[PDB]
Amino acid sequence: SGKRYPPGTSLSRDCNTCICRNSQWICSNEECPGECLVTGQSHFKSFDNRYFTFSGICQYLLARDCQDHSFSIVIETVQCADDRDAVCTRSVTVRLPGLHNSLVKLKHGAGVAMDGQDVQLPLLKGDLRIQHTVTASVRLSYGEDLQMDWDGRGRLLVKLSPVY
Amino acid sequence: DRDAVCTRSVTVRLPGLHNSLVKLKHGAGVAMDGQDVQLPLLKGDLRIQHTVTASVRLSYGEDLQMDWDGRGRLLVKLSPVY
Amino acid sequence: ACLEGCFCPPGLYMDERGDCVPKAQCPCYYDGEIFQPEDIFSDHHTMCYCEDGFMHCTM
Repeated sequence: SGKRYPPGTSLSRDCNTCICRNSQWICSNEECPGECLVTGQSHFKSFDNRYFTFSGICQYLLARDCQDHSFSIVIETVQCADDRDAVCTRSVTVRLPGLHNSLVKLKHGAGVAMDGQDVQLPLLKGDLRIQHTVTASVRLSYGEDLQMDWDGRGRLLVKLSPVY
Repeated sequence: DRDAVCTRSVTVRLPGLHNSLVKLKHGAGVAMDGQDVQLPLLKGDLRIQHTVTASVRLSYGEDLQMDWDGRGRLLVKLSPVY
Repeated sequence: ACLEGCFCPPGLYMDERGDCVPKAQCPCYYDGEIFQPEDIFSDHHTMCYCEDGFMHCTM
């Protein structure tokens, strides 16, 4: 990045580590977790660090396990101001076939609803934990291979580990 | 003391709806079948909502009321149909 | 009835977060969903918005 380092040093990217030997950083190739992101109006980010935009108004899929069916997430988009080029996120739905085949719903506040029933946070069921983070943002956590973030005013995140 | 026996929690049961099991807890909280619940809770018949935002009030039908069991001041209201 | 407790003056209405507020920033609770005081809002076929506490839907 335009600065020098002596040999034998080991700087660490978020993903993995790299070490200087004979003017050649050696590096590992071990996978590291991805992050799909929704924010702003309609600005997406793929797991592969792509950016793009799609201002559609319907219930779209966002992610899904596709060789088995451990989960499936569904965004719901609406126009969100007077302009036509302003399509923010209202609510996202989550689905776990591994537990009752239930149906979680993050709502436009900091609220959540399991099968129509509003719920106080925290919600320790067997696997999934749902709790506030700063007392202004929800955080789902199914297992150890899944996280989420608030869909109140539309800043949905995910965290998928390399098992997927 | 031994002569001090306050109320902790009361349980309610409605065979007319799922044969469910409501539970008023030592706070102002409620739990249907183990699941904590945000107030209000408009199901078909029974309504549960805060009253002063410091006391729960169940209302099944029009022939039944309740009051807070947090620190133990349970009430009821039964109409003459019973 | 005419109950007893902690209220605040008539110009102020109760917010979820312990304070009470005028009806300018009093949100809407449409379909459970807590919309902020200014949230223009529509599918393809309906048209809806939250003005001052009430949820003004049309078609």
